[PDB]
Amino acid sequence: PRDGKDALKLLNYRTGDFAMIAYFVLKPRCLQKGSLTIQQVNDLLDSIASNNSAKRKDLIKKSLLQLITQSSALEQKWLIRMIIKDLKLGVSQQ
DNA sequence: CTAAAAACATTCGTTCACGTGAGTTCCAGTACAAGTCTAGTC
Repeated sequence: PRDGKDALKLLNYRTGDFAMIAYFVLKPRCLQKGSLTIQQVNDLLDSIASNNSAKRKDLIKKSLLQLITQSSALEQKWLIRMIIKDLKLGVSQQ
């Protein structure tokens, strides 16, 4: 719902990072075991980037839908963090 | 020549000064993670 609690939590995240909110929202609404390998995720991200550079959003939506439906809550959280490019783990690049 | 007094020798308990080993805990240093780096218009 547009006015539902989940929508308000997702949109109003004080622009507790967005990844945690998405994980909490999707925890009772997604599967428990995914089936997407690293190669498939890389291919989907490559398609998303190539389509963004080509100014096409329908296929981006399709790829995101596939990722959402073929992933669990933790996988979705990590994918969101990767897309935002803010993967924090306590260990630096070095 | 003998007795009294002074001096010396050894032992014992106590206190003080230092040195040295061992066990426990605190702390100052060092390593690392993360954020920031100018401000605006179109």
